[PDB]
Amino acid sequence: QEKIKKRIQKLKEEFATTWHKDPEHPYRTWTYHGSYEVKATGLVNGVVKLMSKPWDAIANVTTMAMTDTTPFGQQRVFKEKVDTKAPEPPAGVREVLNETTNWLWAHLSREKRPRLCTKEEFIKKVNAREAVNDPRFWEMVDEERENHLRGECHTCIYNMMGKREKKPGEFGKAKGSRAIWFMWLGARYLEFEALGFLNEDHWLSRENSGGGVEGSGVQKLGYILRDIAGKQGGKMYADDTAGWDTRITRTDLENEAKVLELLDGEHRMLARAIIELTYRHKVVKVMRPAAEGKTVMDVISREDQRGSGQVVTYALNTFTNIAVQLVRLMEAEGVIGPQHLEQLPRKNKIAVRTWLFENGEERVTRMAISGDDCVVKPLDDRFATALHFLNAMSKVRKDIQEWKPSHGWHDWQQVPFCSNHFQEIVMKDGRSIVVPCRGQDELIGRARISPGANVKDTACLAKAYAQMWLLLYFHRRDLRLMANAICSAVPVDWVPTGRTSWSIHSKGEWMTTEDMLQVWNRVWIEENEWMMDKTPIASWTDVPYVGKREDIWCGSLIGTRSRATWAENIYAAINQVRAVIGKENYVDYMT
Ligand SMILES: [Zn+2]
Ligand SMILES: [Zn+2]
Repeated sequence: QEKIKKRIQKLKEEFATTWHKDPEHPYRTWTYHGSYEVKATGLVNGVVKLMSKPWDAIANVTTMAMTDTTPFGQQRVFKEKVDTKAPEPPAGVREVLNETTNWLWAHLSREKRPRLCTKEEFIKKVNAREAVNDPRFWEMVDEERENHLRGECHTCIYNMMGKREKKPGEFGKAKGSRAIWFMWLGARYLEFEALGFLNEDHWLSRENSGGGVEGSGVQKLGYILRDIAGKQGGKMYADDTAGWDTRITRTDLENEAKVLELLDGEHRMLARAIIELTYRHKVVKVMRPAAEGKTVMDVISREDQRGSGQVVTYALNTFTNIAVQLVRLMEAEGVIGPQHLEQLPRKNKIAVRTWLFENGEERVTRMAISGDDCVVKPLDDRFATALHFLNAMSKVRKDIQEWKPSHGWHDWQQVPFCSNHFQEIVMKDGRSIVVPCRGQDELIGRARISPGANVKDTACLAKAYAQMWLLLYFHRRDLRLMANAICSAVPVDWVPTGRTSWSIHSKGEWMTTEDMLQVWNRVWIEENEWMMDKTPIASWTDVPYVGKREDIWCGSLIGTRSRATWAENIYAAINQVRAVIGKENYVDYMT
């Protein structure tokens, strides 16, 4: 309307050559500005492939893909999951959220105090690299800061790279499609400068937030879910929101926007621009197929949507979701009902504020909130039908009838949270650990996919995944044999590279050359605050597995002929990989 002028013009200028206006574009909730012609931008780890021969016949592994940066996919994901708008909740609900979000910010700001982020802090985090080392780049930033301080935005533009899509089905919760947003690195230092304190100071850490899990490693999440289960109450609920990022309302954004009321002076002016000029009023570049197999880049805008692809995407999403789960708790406890949806009587409004103040600190500790992922153990199973405020906030549950009672789990070991479920297994020496578990077919498939184009880079990435399995998924019979086999087939002095997971709970303790038995012992015994007897483990043969029955359910191939042949001919596979990579220092870990 007014704030997006500076960015549209700069775009028209840069590509005035092939710039044209309005092919029969399909945008409905996005104001169309124009398009321009561009080069379209539309991968197997041999080592893991060689060590996982039985899984060559498994469709879920061989047919795996979740990447789509292709212009065709960019249009597909934008139309169905980005070109969509959630209706605003009625006046009553909006008011209930107001009280709830107010209480939460106060609770987050009880001890921690906000702060601007620094240039050195940004650079320290990165280790693009050859960009931050150029002082010439930082002048461009300095100009933009003054534009923000002036109340204008010039270069901060989102680019819709592609789609992330989980093939629905058996092993994991069917996550819908999501859009992948990348931006100019300069825009990343900004926003981080203004709002990075939420992440860097762990504002939504479990200590500070009570319900969140920011900073907790994926190995910690299991125990956390157990503490929740340890509390008195009904069944444990974990309802997924149907396309969370797509159903963030303007009402919620305003409540999230209450950060500004916690900032002083120049800090607020920098952040005010980020939220209003960059978050609220967006400008997005997206590819689109046209003519005779040619691809153009569209430029569009939208003003009442947060969506995704920001530095605090996780931080805010965690926050709002907590507030949401609190509201649902209130409906479930009888504080509020369907009558107060349209208009909230003050008589009830007070009961809300009283509830948050008195019970909020306890209720929040019955939660496990990591972004859109949520697990809640309410007082009673009345929670299952408390949907009136939930559906009103447009946080409609996925894969269920709009008004069908929610599904709860009696066994916390079956509760899905952050792409895993969590099993408690008893070690050989009598002690017990709570380990993460997930579809093995998915795990091996993701190991098979290499983004690079280099043997060492491939073999290090293979050793990367392998050593991850030893630390987290050692309890899976196939994965432990395959990891030890891969490590044994990769030069012992080679340092793991690349990333094995995108989950924010993946710390990367395995990205080392250290003996993983030490690292395991470090993570699961020494630093594991739920392990009282700190007695170290001597060897892997003391490190427990899950039950066979449980393992096969979760995708194991044990007790099959094809795997059995593979396990006893594992050495042949190792000797091949060694012979291909070449003369280096190898170690036999298969003992
Ligand atoms: Zn800007
Ligand atoms: Zn499992």
